[PDB]
Amino acid sequence: GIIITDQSNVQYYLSVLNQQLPIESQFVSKLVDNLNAEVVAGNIKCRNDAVNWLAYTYLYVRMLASPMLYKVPDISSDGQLKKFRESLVHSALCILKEQ
Amino acid sequence: KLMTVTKVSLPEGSFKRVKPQYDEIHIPAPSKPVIDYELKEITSLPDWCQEAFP
Repeated sequence: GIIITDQSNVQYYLSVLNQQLPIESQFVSKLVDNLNAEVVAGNIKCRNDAVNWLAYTYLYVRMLASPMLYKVPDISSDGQLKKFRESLVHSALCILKEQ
Repeated sequence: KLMTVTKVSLPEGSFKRVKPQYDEIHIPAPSKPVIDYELKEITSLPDWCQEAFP
């Protein structure tokens, strides 16, 4: 197993090669469309429902794990993302409404 | 060529080489497994199941 590269970033690459960087959710983007689909399917009638749904997603799990990087306000107030999730949902539903 | 105590040693990792053109590094093979198990044979299965691996 070989790589050809610049010597500077190799240092960065070395860590990666040790399989270190984990799976980290990209549901930020695909949140919206998915949410829309769910709505269409005919069950998400409230933002509470949406929040509940989101809990089953890996994004939520990721947030719970290591929040701050994922745009997160604070853990003490939310506890289990019960405001953050809402915020996300709200964001989704304004844009969706507009379209 | 020579090797030095460097970043992410492990220290199971054990190679370094050099040139004035490019600084060339090698790494040995990943470790082979410790065995505290039975390599599960096929005959231990039920009858139909042994056509999993024909």
